[PDB]
Amino acid sequence: KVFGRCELAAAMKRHGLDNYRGYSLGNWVCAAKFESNFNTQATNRNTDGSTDYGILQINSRWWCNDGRTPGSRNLCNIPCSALLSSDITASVNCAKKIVSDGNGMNAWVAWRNRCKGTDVQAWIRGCRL
Repeated sequence: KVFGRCELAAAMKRHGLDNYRGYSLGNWVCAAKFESNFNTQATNRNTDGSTDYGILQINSRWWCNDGRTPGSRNLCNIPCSALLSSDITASVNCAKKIVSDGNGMNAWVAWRNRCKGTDVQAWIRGCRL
């Protein structure tokens, strides 16, 4: 599924991501925009052979099992395919584990290069939340 901007902001909000671990809603919508272009089915293969999955492009080397990343850790306890669902609950629960690691949202390279230090409030502007 491809989310609309305010539709995804509202879904992220209902699942407890606004201000989670100090990151306002809008950091999370900005990260999803540049990671997946709000598409839940987005996949991207990395040079090390691992693959990023879903709306928040969660990596198979540490966080999910895709059966083809030799050496992977599956810390969110879930097949990587569950992260491609139009229900974002799995991606939201795993993202919460990832931001809780000592790095915060710097784990997402597109948040670091194009959301971090920008007016991220713009991503939730006219939405009724």
